[PDB]
Amino acid sequence: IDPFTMAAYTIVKEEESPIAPHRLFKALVLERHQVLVKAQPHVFKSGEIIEGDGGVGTVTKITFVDGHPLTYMLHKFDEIDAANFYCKYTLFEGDVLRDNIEKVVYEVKLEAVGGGSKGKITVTYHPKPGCTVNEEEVKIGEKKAYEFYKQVEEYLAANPEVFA
Ligand SMILES: COc1ccc2[nH]cc(CCNC(C)=O)c2c1
Ligand SMILES: COc1ccc2[nH]cc(CCNC(C)=O)c2c1
Ligand code: NA
Ligand code: NA
Ligand code: NA
Repeated sequence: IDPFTMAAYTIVKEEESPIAPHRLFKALVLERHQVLVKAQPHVFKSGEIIEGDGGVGTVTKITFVDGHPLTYMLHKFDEIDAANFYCKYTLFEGDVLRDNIEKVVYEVKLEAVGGGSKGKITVTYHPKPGCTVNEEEVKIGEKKAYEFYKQVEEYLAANPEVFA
């Protein structure tokens, strides 16, 4: 990428759901660390806030089960506007970043539409300088994120009290 110092690569996705936005904002953003463990206990050992109160500045730690190739991830809540279902958060540490990635930055913005939602999600990979993004790992991340979203949607539809 010379003469550049660094690069950033972005995926933009738009989605629609029958789940109301405040419920998705909790399940998929603010309490994702908890919900991953509930949804996929054979993959995730634990998910915990290790700094902060659940608003801006929070750091979470998600730990995979010992048998899984991956070990842990740290995310930081960089910006939250909960009234308007906006969050920016960053995956800044963990062996899911492999050798090549410095951080992944996520932006989520939801809106209410009838009894459901629409959302825009923006995922930006920041390779370390001199390193290249691995397309395989990006596509796995995307597929797993989508699968998890669908699991959450199904559970929330079936259990209206959750995150109500
Ligand atoms: C969404 O939940 C899952 C479930 C199973 C999984 N396996 C491996 C990953 C990590 C995927 N990479 C990133 C950057 O997310 C994963 C995530
Ligand atoms: C307890 O709270 C929650 C909250 C959000 C959730 N999403 C998913 C599940 C679990 C069940 N899912 C399956 C079998 O696919 C879940 C539980
Ligand atoms: Na959908
Ligand atoms: Na592991
Ligand atoms: Na992704």
